[PDB]
Amino acid sequence: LGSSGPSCKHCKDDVNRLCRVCACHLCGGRQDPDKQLMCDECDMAFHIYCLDPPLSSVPSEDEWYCPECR
Amino acid sequence: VRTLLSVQREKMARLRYMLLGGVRT
Ligand SMILES: [Zn+2]
Ligand SMILES: [Zn+2]
Ligand SMILES: [Zn+2]
Ligand SMILES: [Zn+2]
Repeated sequence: LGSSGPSCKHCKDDVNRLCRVCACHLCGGRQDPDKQLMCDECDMAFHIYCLDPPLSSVPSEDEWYCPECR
Repeated sequence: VRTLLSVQREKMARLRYMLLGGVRT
């Protein structure tokens, strides 16, 4: 993966692994990247359906903070 | 609100520019 190597140190950009660092911080699942919100503080991803309560869709706000950060 | 997909697409776009297909020697 070149000079910088993998973007993610934890999974090494292996798409066949679950990863709670570069994919959903709750379940590690890579599916539905379009429904994973990025926290504007910690930059972790979260499936709308992994949150509690689950969100139906992507919020229409300027920013979003995850449960760990908010 | 950014999604993981939007982040992945940004990265793909940047990489695409690096190919430099539009350059002759
Ligand atoms: Zn990872
Ligand atoms: Zn999840
Ligand atoms: Zn956060
Ligand atoms: Zn955590």
